[PDB]
Amino acid sequence: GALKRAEELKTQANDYFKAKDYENAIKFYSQAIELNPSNAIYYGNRSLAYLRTECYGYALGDATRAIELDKKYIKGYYRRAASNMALGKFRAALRDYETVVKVKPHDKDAKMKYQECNKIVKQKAFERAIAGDEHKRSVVDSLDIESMTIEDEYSGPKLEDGKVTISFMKELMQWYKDQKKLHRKCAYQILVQVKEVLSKLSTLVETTLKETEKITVCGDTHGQFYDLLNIFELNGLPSETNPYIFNGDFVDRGSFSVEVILTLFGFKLLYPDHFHLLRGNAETDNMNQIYGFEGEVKAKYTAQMYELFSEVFEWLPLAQCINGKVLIMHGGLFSEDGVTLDDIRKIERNRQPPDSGPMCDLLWSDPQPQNGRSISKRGVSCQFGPDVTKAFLEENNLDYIIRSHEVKAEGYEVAHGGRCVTVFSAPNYCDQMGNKASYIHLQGSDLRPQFHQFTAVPH
Amino acid sequence: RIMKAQALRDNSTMGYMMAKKHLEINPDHPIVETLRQKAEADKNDKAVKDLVVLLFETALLSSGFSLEDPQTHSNRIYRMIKLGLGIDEDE
Amino acid sequence: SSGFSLEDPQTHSNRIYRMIKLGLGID
Ligand SMILES: [Mn+2]
Ligand SMILES: [Mn+2]
Repeated sequence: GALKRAEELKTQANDYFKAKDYENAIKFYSQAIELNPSNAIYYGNRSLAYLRTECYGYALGDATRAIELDKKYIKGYYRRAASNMALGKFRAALRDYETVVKVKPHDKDAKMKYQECNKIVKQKAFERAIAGDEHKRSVVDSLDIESMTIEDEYSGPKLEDGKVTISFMKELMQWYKDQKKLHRKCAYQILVQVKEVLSKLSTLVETTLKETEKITVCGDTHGQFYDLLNIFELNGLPSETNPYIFNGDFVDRGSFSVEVILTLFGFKLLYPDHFHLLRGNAETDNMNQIYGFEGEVKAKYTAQMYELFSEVFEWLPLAQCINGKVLIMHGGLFSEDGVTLDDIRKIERNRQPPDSGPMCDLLWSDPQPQNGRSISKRGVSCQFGPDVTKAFLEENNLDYIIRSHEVKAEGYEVAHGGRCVTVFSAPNYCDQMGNKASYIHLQGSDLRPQFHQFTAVPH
Repeated sequence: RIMKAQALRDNSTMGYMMAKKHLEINPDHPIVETLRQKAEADKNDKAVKDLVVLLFETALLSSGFSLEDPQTHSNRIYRMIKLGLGIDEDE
Repeated sequence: SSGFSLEDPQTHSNRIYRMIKLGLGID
């Protein structure tokens, strides 16, 4: 019978297997099973040789069938449990080990392995009993509050569940002229959806800008409703039709400052691909204490709203590049010339360093016409200039930088030959400070800074 | 504990009189010796992260601090009882 | 969970450590 030739071939296969010539052995193993279903001890040895050759399935099936037809095949249960362990399956190996151990209690090798694997399983069991999600839960309650619908809708807004219509975003703006507010549930409904979208969106933003599209930029625009009306005089509607970059302090030093971000966040949900809203320094937590916005929100709405706005100020984009040719930035890149947005991106958008430290050194590193790097009196202790900025443009392959933080007695800045560009977009800061504002028109095919002047603001 | 429990004291200004918690570990005691062996293989392993919150909670509780979230500790020891009773996967 | 303090918080913690020694395989 042919099986006896396969058994002789299995004797040389064990010599060959112990000499790593596995392919010959496995051919002879196939020839043996092609006839014989029942050579249990030598199946378990193809089960072992298969385990060593990572043929998990064959061995597992061979042991299962053998144990099913032979409930006494203890070495097969031991091979099966060893294969299960190697695959990473503990509970199946335990069931097999317990079954080896009850069918033949006299083999201490099976017994010690069973109890070692039980002890290993106690760790994974304890891990499933001790663990939980590694964050404070907090703002997720905003989903619960809305899903509880404490009130649903209001005399002004008509908001949709998500992606509020452009006509309702228009409506919302035109009773910010009337100086009304959103209902708390519907303000939460947009804000949690905005948060979710911002939490998914790229960990730090780099974009190739397209050719025919025309730049609208705001530098700082410390929130005022006339400033919103006046930018709708300065340009048409952002409307997925023009790239619209809000590179500014917006949320501070003006009475209408939560209202500015409430509409602008709406527009970011509806216009995601080329609407980019970058952190001021003044959007950060402590800014709201020093210029009272923390308490101004707390009067306007209960404190949890302000906590959500402070959380969304950590979810907001930190810096970004336009076409790989201009850095759009509140301030300027931190420390030495080698830092890119590809270095900064590795740090996630759920954080703030010290007020003089790496993100804040972005947000507030000041200029100088003085060409070197330097440290500044304002409080960040950092200010950089034309030699260092040209080194960043080469290191990072850019052609110019736009900055937005610096209040002006008039308008914009062109400095050191226009390689660096300043835009400032808050004509009145408060009754301490009224002066001219600048806007820029720039186009995504051809790049040089070109300037628009903005004269006066009412109240 | 006592200042929190006063009927007519404004605790909002506690910020300058509340002390800060410094945690101290027994270098000799088996659990902390085992925890340096556990932490050695993987510094980022959540299973050692999960102890250093459970041990902190257990140490707080002995030291007189309230759990600001007592249900978490409770649910931990109820998940511990699902080990102790062999029902941790509900089977 | 009910707002009642223990008579001896230390022995609760000893009993929790008698459980955590299982949890760490110590003894
Ligand atoms: Mn500003
Ligand atoms: Mn600023």
